[PDB]
Amino acid sequence: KSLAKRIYEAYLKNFNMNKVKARVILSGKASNNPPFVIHDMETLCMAEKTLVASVETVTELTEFAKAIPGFANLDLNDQVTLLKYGVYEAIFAMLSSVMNKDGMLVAYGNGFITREFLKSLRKPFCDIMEPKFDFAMKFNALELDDSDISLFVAAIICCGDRPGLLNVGHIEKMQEGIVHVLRLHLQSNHPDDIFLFPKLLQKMADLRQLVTEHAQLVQII
Amino acid sequence: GLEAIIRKALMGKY
Repeated sequence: KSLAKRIYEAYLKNFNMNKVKARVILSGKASNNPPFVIHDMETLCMAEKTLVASVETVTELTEFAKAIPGFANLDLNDQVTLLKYGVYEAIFAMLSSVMNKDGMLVAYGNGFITREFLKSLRKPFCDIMEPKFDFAMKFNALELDDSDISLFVAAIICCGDRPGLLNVGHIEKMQEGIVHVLRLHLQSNHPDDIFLFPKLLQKMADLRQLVTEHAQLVQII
Repeated sequence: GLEAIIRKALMGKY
């Protein structure tokens, strides 16, 4: 017990952007200063110019991981191993929180690049983000809140089948606790979707495949 | 290659 709370606290504490704040910005409600819309080459050039005048995303997941109960007690090389293979899956998982059917938030919510502008670029740049919009559209259909996402990301990182782990015994017992807590939290937070946990298991495998497809498309640069 | 980035963030509080 008290594991879902401490994992949810580490998530709210270590992640600057969450689904609550993202949906508030995307709503265009409690602010008369909406994010800057990147929807063409000119607006993209405007945004790119101010950026020159992600390590933060990976650092946020690292601090969140070592704040998961038991993760700091692991061997240092296992903590590196668990983070090295699971960071991209967690990034793409939480990336759904800032995405809608028409675009995504960028730069801590200060910008919004439209989905159509991304798929209008020439090959192979228009193929980088569209697979993530496809995952996010079906992942957001599950209607997970930040309490669910915190436990979902924790199960992505703490898995004892990562290549090269040493203390595989403790990592599998730690995953057993996270998964058991995720299963019980899912039916308590989303009771009318009783197969939500099997659905999430398939999404974790989709993320592994989406990350593998991301590395291939990245190397063609 | 990001093992460098994550190992630095692991040793951030010190």
